[PDB]
Amino acid sequence: EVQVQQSGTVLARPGASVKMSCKASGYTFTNYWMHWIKQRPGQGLEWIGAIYPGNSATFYNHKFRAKTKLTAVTSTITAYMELSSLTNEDSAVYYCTRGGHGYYGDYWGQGASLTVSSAKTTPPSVYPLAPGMVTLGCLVKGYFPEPVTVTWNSGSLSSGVHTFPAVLQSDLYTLSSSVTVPSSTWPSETVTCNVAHPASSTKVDKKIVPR
Amino acid sequence: QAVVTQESALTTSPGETVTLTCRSSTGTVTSGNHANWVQEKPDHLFTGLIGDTNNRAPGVPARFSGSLIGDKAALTITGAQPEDEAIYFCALWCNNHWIFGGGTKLTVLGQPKSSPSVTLFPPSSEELETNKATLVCTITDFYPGVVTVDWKVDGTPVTQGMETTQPSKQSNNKYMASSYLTLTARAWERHSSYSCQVTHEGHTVEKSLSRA
Ligand SMILES: CO[C@H]1O[C@H](CO)[C@@H](O)[C@H](O[C@H]2O[C@H](C)[C@H](O)C[C@H]2O)[C@@H]1O[C@H]1O[C@H](CO)[C@H](O)[C@H](O)[C@H]1O
Repeated sequence: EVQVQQSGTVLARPGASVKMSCKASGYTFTNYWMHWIKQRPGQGLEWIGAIYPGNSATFYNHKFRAKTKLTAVTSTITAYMELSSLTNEDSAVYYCTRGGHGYYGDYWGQGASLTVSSAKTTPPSVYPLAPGMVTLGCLVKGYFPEPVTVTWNSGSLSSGVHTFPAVLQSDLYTLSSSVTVPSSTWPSETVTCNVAHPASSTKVDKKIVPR
Repeated sequence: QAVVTQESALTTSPGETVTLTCRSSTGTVTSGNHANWVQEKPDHLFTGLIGDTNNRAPGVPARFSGSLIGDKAALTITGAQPEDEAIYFCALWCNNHWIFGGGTKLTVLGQPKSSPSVTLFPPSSEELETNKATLVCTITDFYPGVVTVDWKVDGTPVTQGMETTQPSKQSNNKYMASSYLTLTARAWERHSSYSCQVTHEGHTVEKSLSRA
């Protein structure tokens, strides 16, 4: 039907430049505007600018005029946005959206995450969280880059599991996961969290032991 | 330029009618501001709803309509459905920029409200060996998904050193969030009571521990 296909995740260092792209599917590219939207974590949505491929007209937000360059290749039905001199403030999810008269985005792309960091690949430190039904946790501290996967007892414990979104503390992520089991179950039945950090091929298991 | 203001959160029930507004710091919203409304659902799923003040985007339900009510643009959902629980952003075309409001979180109560289960864990010995101490407060099963978290160390409010995630929708569609208080082990050793205080729908749940 109409589809707006975006490029993948990008990891970039401060000072660099990246090019992101959006391919149109299901409509006449040259009759619609392509807008770009920045969404920061908790800063809301910001409009970067728009390009009209048919005649390559553009509108830019003044704030992004020094940062962005929008282009489109009609034979390839692709729009691009190049961001230069990346700072940490450019880490965000970027969307391209299709616009027309009076509107910027009836159909949206899926987003492309950009992270700008000086950090190096770091494996997680995994710490068991015991109280002393019961809730047990694992803290996965200080890893870069995202993601880590957490399972409990090799996947056997699936019910009552909560893995929370990672926060950034310093330039490394921290995330935790909890499992709630019947109090009779523990410590008789061993509970272990399993953490995998593919980017540094880390796989570590942590048995929760009572305090 | 203009500052576009939206209500931050509204709650309704299935089958009720709810109106969201979008106003500007320049004075009235007019038709040349082409008010747009979009919806954000989990995992960055966005849908255009309304363009050019009142045109429904392709395949948007008829229960969604946009209009100018006085000096404001508004989105009315006549007969709200549980699946309309999401964040709604309006944006205004002003001085050749699309300016976004802050987004309204709309709860459509598709299940009874639920208070948070708060668990606070102390630092593990293995982390205290590194000269660091993180206290973890996990908050699950709350509905509506809006909560505030406050930390107290020996009764004094903590405003430096804590991180709290934004509420994630659980599989059962209640919400979860965690908060972290990180301290050096030296700092941990100077204080005795630590509290994680969570206010949900005007009532506070508090979980405290003592170093000892
Ligand atoms: C270059 O295109 C201008 O004219 C067309 C034809 O009427 C408009 O549809 C364009 O506006 C659309 O695209 C921009 C990028 C926004 O997303 C708003 C959309 O309506 C564009 O006109 C806009 O700008 C003119 C300036 O000439 C006026 O402000 C007009 O009100 C806008 O629609």
